[PDB]
Amino acid sequence: CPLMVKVLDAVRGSPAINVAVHVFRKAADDTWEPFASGKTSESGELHGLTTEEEFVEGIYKVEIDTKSYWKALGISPFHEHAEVVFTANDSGPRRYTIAALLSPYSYSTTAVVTNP
Amino acid sequence: KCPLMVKVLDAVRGSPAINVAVHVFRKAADDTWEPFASGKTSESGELHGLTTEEEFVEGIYKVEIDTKSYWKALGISPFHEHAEVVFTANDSGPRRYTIAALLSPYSYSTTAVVTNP
Ligand SMILES: COc1ccccc1CO/N=C/c1ccc(C(=O)O)cc1
Ligand SMILES: COc1ccccc1CO/N=C\c1ccc(C(=O)O)cc1
Repeated sequence: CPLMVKVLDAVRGSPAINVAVHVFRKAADDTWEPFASGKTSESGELHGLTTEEEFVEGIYKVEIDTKSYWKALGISPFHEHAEVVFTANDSGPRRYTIAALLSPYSYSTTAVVTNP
Repeated sequence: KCPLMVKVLDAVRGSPAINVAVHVFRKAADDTWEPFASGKTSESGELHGLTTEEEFVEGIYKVEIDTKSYWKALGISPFHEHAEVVFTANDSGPRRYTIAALLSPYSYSTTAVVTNP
């Protein structure tokens, strides 16, 4: 599993459950092509997005649909979504975890890039 | 100018992030991202004067902060291409917006401070 997404809720102190996540890969004409998607689990995680074979070097965007998460909770949000855009690089470690910490008017994201 | 301000900080050096390029886009009727304004952060890490209250109408706006180029100029190969901030503005009338971003090579944070003039 070369790409995992983990989402936490800074208001409730919990995993962010049932958050839609869409991954795109940038195409040669500079548009964003759909690549993978899912909803976070009860642990706030989304696994199984891609395989080592398909996750080749390139520019990827992970959109986390934060507005619909906050709206379901009755909390006014600022952002439409959180976007995380990065280049995948074969010279580095083999596993990418995109972690995001969500608040109604703020988010933080970090990448944890590791080698099993 | 006051309707839209961007402030960028460097969490490695404990300093403003100076000379950072910022591009603002606005979603058009055809759902594409139309250029709206751009600039660079000052020596205080701040970018003022991007727009006016008249020009900054209701819409969906995207503030791209070109963090990758900032880090490369300091010798660091960072994770992210940019920090993007996408939001609906002025849906309940004009507001002032400060978009603050705190940068590290493999992480960023962003917060919005929204005031009613
Ligand atoms: C301040 O932390 C930030 C800031 C920005 C983005 C992410 C984080 C935290 O990442 N969390 C990781 C994590 C993993 C498992 C559990 C668990 O076992 O419940 C809890 C937490
Ligand atoms: C933990 O703080 C975060 C987290 C995310 C994004 C921004 C910040 C800080 O910016 N906020 C306020 C601020 C204002 C002026 C200065 C100054 O130039 O002295 C420094 C800080």
